[PDB]
Amino acid sequence: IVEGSDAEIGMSPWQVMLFRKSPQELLCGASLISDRWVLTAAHCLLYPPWDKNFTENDLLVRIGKHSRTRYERNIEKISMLEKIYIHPRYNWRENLDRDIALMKLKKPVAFSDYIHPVCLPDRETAASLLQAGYKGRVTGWGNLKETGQPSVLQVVNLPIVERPVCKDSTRIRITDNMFCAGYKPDEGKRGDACEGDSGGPFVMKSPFNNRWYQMGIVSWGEGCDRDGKYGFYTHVFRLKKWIQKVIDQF
Amino acid sequence: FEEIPEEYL
Amino acid sequence: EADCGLRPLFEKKSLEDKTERELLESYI
Ligand SMILES: N=C(N)c1ccc(CNC(=O)CNC(=O)[C@@H](Cc2ccccc2)NS(=O)(=O)Cc2ccccc2)cc1
Ligand SMILES: *[C@@H]1O[C@H](CO)[C@@H](O)[C@H](O)[C@H]1NC(C)=O
Ligand code: NA
Ligand code: NA
Repeated sequence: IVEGSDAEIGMSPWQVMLFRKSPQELLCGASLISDRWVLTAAHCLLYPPWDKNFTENDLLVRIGKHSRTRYERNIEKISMLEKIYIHPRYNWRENLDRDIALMKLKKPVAFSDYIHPVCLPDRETAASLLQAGYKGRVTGWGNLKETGQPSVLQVVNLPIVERPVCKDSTRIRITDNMFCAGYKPDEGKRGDACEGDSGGPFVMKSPFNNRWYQMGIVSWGEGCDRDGKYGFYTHVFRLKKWIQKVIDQF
Repeated sequence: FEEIPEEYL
Repeated sequence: EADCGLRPLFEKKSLEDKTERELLESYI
């Protein structure tokens, strides 16, 4: 996260760290959506252009964390993966269209002050909140700058951007399964997700029922926090039918 | 990164 | 879950975090 700040304790209890076993290192962010299901970006698990293709046994998920590198004894919980599900139409060849994956845990994680699931949006909450100018919140342990790494979880609030502005900011083909967010050069304020934040949540707090909803997944961006560029996020509601199908099935 | 308990490996 | 999106250390205790008001103010 670039130009963000230290998270408060328990601020983002759905935040998950995707952890490589060997060598032990941060792979990506992710989010807790139930006691056994974790949501992330497909490209965190599968990206052939970079020879990335992780299997279940390569990975751990670490839940309830604040510190990036510390083993947070009596606070974090570490879970093994039962199965990875990548969207069958995930487009790694071109533009990361449908950049979404589910991971089922081997055992349910116990909820605590530090561990708690985020809501997934209904059609109405999505229609109400996914509007240009409305701000969401992005969290992660990724790079502090484009070109080091934070001591603790970082947080930044960023406005959703008009789709024509998103489209005009890039040569990449944007799809309805994406949205972009961030400040314009003229707005003064800044901030962005960055490498290592991928798979983490873009959340919004509903003013109707005071619950946090995950609207986006950190997906891609050209550099980090560049003037005139924006962060792109997987549109969670647009892919919710697939999410439900997987959870109903498995 | 601090080593994590062996049980998780 | 039925309890999703409500944080033990914030909503469940009626405490606000330091910047959630920034989000609310953006929601016209
Ligand atoms: N919000 C951001 N700025 C952000 C968030 C997440 C990421 C992680 N995703 C990636 O690296 C995927 N690739 C990119 O974003 C590509 C664009 C692309 C999009 C779709 C398909 C192929 C290429 N941009 S890139 O500039 O190569 C990613 C990058 C950012 C910072 C340092 C080094 C690399 C990157 C940037
Ligand atoms: C990735 O890994 C799986 C399982 O090991 C394999 O079947 C698949 O062919 C690999 N390559 C992909 C999905 O491009
Ligand atoms: Na364009
Ligand atoms: Na920017």
